[PDB]
Amino acid sequence: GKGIKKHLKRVNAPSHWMLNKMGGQYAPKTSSGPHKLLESIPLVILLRNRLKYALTFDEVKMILIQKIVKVDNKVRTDCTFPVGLMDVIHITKSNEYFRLLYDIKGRFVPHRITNEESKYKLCKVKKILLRKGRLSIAVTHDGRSIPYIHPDVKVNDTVRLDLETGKVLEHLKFQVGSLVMVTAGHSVGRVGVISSIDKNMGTYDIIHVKDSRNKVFATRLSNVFVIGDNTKPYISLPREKGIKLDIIEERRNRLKA
Amino acid sequence: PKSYRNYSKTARNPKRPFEKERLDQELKLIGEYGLKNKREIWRVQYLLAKIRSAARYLLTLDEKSSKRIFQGEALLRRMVRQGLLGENEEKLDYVLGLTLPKLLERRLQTKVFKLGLAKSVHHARVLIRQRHIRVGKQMVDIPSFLVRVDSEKHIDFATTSPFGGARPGRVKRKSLKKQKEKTEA
Amino acid sequence: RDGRHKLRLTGGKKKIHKKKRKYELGRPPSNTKLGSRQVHVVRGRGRNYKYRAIKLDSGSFSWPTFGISKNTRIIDVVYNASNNELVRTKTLVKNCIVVIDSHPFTTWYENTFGTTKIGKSKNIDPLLLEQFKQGRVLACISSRPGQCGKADGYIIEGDELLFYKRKMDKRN
RNA sequence: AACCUGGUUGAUCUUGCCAGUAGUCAUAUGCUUGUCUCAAAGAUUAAGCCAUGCAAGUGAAAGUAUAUAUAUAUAUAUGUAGAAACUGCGAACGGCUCAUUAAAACAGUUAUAGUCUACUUGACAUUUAUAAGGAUAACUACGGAAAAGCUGUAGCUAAUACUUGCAUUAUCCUUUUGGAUAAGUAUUUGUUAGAAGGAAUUAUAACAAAGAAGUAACACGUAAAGUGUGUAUCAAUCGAGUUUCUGACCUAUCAGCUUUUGAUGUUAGGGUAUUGGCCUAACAUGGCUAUGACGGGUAACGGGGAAUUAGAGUUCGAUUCCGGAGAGGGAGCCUGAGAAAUAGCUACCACAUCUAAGGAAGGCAGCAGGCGCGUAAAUUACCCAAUUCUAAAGAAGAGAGGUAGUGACAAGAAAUAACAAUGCAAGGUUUGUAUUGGAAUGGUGGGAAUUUAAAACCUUCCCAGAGUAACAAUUGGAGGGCAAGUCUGGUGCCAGCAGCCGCGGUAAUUCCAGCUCCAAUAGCGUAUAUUAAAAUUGUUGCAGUUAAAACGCUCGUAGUUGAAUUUCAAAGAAUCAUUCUUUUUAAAAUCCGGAUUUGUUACUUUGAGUAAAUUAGAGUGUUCAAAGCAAACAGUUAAAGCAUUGUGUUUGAAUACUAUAGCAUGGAAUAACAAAAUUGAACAAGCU
RNA sequence: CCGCCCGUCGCUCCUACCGAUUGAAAGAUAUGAUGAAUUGUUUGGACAAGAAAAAUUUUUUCUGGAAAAACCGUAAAUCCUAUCUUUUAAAGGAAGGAGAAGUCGUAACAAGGUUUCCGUAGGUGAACCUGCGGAAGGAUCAU
Ligand SMILES: [Mg+2]
Ligand SMILES: [Mg+2]
Ligand SMILES: [Mg+2]
Ligand SMILES: [Mg+2]
Ligand SMILES: [Mg+2]
Ligand SMILES: [Mg+2]
Ligand SMILES: [Mg+2]
Ligand SMILES: [Mg+2]
Ligand SMILES: [Mg+2]
Ligand SMILES: [Mg+2]
Ligand SMILES: [Mg+2]
Ligand SMILES: [Mg+2]
Ligand SMILES: [Mg+2]
Ligand SMILES: [Mg+2]
Ligand SMILES: [Mg+2]
Ligand SMILES: [Mg+2]
Ligand SMILES: [Mg+2]
Ligand SMILES: [Mg+2]
Ligand SMILES: [Mg+2]
Ligand SMILES: [Mg+2]
Ligand SMILES: [Mg+2]
Ligand SMILES: [Mg+2]
Ligand SMILES: [Mg+2]
Ligand SMILES: [Mg+2]
Ligand SMILES: [Mg+2]
Ligand SMILES: [Mg+2]
Ligand SMILES: [Mg+2]
Ligand SMILES: [Mg+2]
Ligand SMILES: [Mg+2]
Ligand SMILES: [Mg+2]
Ligand SMILES: [Mg+2]
Ligand SMILES: [Mg+2]
Ligand SMILES: [Mg+2]
Ligand SMILES: [Mg+2]
Ligand SMILES: [Mg+2]
Ligand SMILES: [Mg+2]
Ligand SMILES: [Mg+2]
Ligand SMILES: [Mg+2]
Repeated sequence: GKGIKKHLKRVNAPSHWMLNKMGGQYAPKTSSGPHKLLESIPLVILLRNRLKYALTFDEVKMILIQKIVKVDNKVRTDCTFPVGLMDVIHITKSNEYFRLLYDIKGRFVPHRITNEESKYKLCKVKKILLRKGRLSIAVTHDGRSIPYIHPDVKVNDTVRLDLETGKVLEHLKFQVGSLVMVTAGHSVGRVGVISSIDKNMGTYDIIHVKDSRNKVFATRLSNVFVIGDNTKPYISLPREKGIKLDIIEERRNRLKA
Repeated sequence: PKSYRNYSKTARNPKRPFEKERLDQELKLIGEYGLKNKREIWRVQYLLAKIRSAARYLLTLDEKSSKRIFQGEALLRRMVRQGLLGENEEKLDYVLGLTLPKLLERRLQTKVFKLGLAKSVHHARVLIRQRHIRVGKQMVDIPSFLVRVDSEKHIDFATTSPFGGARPGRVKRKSLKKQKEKTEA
Repeated sequence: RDGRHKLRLTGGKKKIHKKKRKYELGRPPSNTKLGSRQVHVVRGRGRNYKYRAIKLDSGSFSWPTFGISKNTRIIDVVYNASNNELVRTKTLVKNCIVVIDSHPFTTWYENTFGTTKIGKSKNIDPLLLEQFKQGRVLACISSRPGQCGKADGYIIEGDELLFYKRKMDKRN
């Protein structure tokens, strides 16, 4: 007939799933949801390939059936629910809290995290709609609509967003020296300060992001996620702290162990 | 669908199949290091050749080009591990200077022959195939096996051999014993 | 039917290699007329219903000067910059000039101030006034009745009105 | 491994082909084959035809059960199952094939300010009620038809089927209380007003008119008051449609095409989900083309890629992924969020099955399987265990998928002995090779351990278990090319061989044999194609007096190519004459005497952004290796760590390749082009 | 040089061409005719639910609605041409290549016994001959 595609082939699966070529013909195909399949990750993968709590899809399903895994604090029983960049996972029985982050490679790690910090999540606004009764609503990368957002919030900036209640805490403008994480090409794990934004007329607004080794790298503004003010990040970053080393340096590090 | 389990040719053929000198050389190599075909030689050439090619490529790049330093260094390290170079000759110009003897030396059978164990190369090979020999815990019954210098010292008769302490345990010796017993009784 | 099957600008035959994909839908024209109201529903793409008016009369007509609107029977079609056939057949489309039963506007005016929210000061044209005197006034249609299912329109004014009169002009 | 040998001659040097030579994820076929791993396989011919079986269903709190069964608690109460059917969701995915199709599709690159978008997520609503209206299935009874996934009648009865249909918020006065005015979500029209985006007829707000659909007459019993089902708009998402730019093979023995039949445009409409000659009407006379239009051919689906290459390249790409298309051939619809669906329907054509001859159903380019075609291709196997999908979503299904079977397609590893005595041999005492004879071991046979959904293999152990180690290696050669016989017989310009040159006319180193040798060896030949060899298509990189080849000559359009010229230079510090760095030498605008911008494009440099699989490549003893994407570490079971008795720990699955176009970007050279005098612009004053 | 060899003429084999035959065949478009099915609209109105009257029947109005029909519009298919492409037959004709020690000459290679060769025209069993103007690839680098 011809409509949408329900299946995903295991080689056509996006690399940072890190699936096998063997070990299956297909991949899980993230449900539609709050994240873009190419930059998400289904819950199945998390449960089975990352934490390794499950050996199989079946086990994951079973786990889900006990209403014990929460993603952003409300439960999910959909095995192929997409988790995505910043989202806190609360596996209830272990009393583990994860937050998904990026590695210095493209790969999702589940970070491990405290009760206290778990209660919020960072969310970058994308669009800021006006709706009926001249009320503004931000729309986050979490595919979530924040209504009655504080007026000073502008199109690219992140927002520290509470989970227990839908309301926001604080917001961090997209400034010239704002601690930033990346979430797309090459420099994906990378975490920097920002030197400069280009602001091209018709095109993508390219930005340059100085690291803490002072290695500058550029990136589209699209795929940059504000994470702090110049001093401190508002989230716990992984062990590497977004310092994508050179290849040689990495090898040296590996050797020294 | 097709499987994704990709596979690769390990050995290229000659080109000129009845060149005399080359043939003679091959034969000599076979003689010295107890090899079954020209195929083995070809395989080893291929192995060598890839490395050589890599080295050549690296040399085309300048020093302190990232690629050259990283990949080249890695190659060098690998060579060292393999027992191709060691202390004196670890500079990437040297990995070109490898020949076939250097590689054949590190075959398991050759190593076995060297380190006592068997009277010959052929003998060593048969020993290896006949499930004796071990290279650090693990038994190994392929003579090709390129021993790395890390696991050169840890080569001897396996735990479970007749002449590594685990009963005569043969069709032969056991049978003989049985016969003797019968004779006695 | 919205698709290819057409020469290539260089005038080369596009050799067709594709049936007709339903999303290239060219469902046929509702020649919507005068009469008592009668409208069908055609089911466009994602259950997006659209209202094929096939007979009409009582469209919403606006009076732009004063920026108001009223529902009136429309009594005749008199011009169609597409083609005269349509006007002959009395078919309503999105730029048909038609005649409104124009008592309502007059009534409204009377109610508000005088006799033939309020930024009044403009106070009417001569031609328009004359038209009103006979009861019946020229007015564009502005909805696409065939899609929307309403003959919504507006009263034709000043320069445009004059032009349309000229077009109409009788003469021989 | 950036490679060449034989063949024109009496000999020679060339040109030049032929021949050899190697490879092919490249088919066939011949002979041969003991292990193991891995695994392509009715593409090529006929997108030819198909018997039978199967390939999409779905119910584990949660629409509908007096079919029905059943267990508790006191004839009722709860309950627990539940065939059937209605409803819902799915069946638009997947799978197959490659016929079409050559600026089409596809790839990258935009665009959607020109749209649609079910499920999923998050926001979140507007003009009788202690609960409404019928009418329908299964079912009961009566039927019909040879037959069909045929249905007739009558009678019931549900539903989350179908259909009705019940305060508060914002604007103004008073001290949180009491009044006044309003009060429709999309959508559409007219009138205006205008936190983003480069840009708005955008969001939005108001006014005047219409206006759908909706806002629970639903179902569980849950959580620490919750959920399921449904629902208006918005956003997200899974996408889709269109769309920009750039990019393709052969053919000029295809040069003019397109336009009544929309060709090119403008206007108005119709239509669409939206843009659009997409369609209609009216009006222009355009549009494409030697930078190849338009035809023709393709034994053409495109791409990721494959083979082969030193480097260029050449060929291939039906075929693991992405995209397109198609379900015998066209065409047409219904349903639905999504189909112009084909295990949906209508029709015709072409095939074809049953029929009691009235009718009826049917579509393997799903999986097997069969006939046909053919040089050319496997089982009517077992299972949902893994991977996934669908469902009322652990619990069911799935020929999707996996597992075996056949399998010398390929690919990897690897047996067919080894060793020691004398005997014999040769060498300057040691290697080599005929008798013996104890060790070794797979194979093969049978048990287990394991493996597995269940088996089978793998590995593992234990019994069996080699001397002609009959557990028997072949294939093709021995004139040259080309490694190896002027060994023995047979044939006698016959038979034959011989890719090529040649051999054979009774000494054949070439036939037919035997023996011996050589190569590659569980493989080795033959054929056709292809790459390299081919600098024999030549960009790198050919040749043109005489070898093939300078147009008879000149002019000439496109094409290609185009003199020099415009800021040259200078000084200081480090290093082993050179390298890398700092500073200034004019003019204009900008900033509080100091400090900082200055043609366009090519080109180049950095980026950005790209699927993986393949490729290169890092790591990793799959026993090695082909692989794979895993792993390593500590322990007869605990220390050590770190956590406030409990908890293994370290990690890895890099990186580069992703055009020739597009995006941003540093640029001094080299190129273009633009700026520039029968006159061109720069200031200061004055006048408007 | 008793070398080499050229062409016709016979004979056998194979290849492709021309070929009357409106040759044939399949396929492809293009036109036209008829035109199944069918979206849409229009007409219809078997009937199923209302309203009007009498004691279940009568007459009239409003709703939804099947068949059937008409008109555009998609448009299969069939037939007729036309054109093109592709294989394919054919008496005869006329080439080519191969073969066989066949016929006739001697064209060319030597000053090849008329130097050769070019273009052109005519001739002739056949090689060829001749005319005109060229060339040396001449048998002359020379008065
Ligand atoms: Mg289709
Ligand atoms: Mg053993
Ligand atoms: Mg050849
Ligand atoms: Mg075995
Ligand atoms: Mg076929
Ligand atoms: Mg196939
Ligand atoms: Mg359930
Ligand atoms: Mg049921
Ligand atoms: Mg599909
Ligand atoms: Mg309903
Ligand atoms: Mg027209
Ligand atoms: Mg084709
Ligand atoms: Mg392909
Ligand atoms: Mg084909
Ligand atoms: Mg078929
Ligand atoms: Mg169809
Ligand atoms: Mg089928
Ligand atoms: Mg059919
Ligand atoms: Mg089949
Ligand atoms: Mg085969
Ligand atoms: Mg399963
Ligand atoms: Mg299958
Ligand atoms: Mg030789
Ligand atoms: Mg041969
Ligand atoms: Mg002889
Ligand atoms: Mg012989
Ligand atoms: Mg070639
Ligand atoms: Mg070459
Ligand atoms: Mg040449
Ligand atoms: Mg010549
Ligand atoms: Mg000339
Ligand atoms: Mg010119
Ligand atoms: Mg120049
Ligand atoms: Mg003379
Ligand atoms: Mg003569
Ligand atoms: Mg003569
Ligand atoms: Mg004469
Ligand atoms: Mg004469």
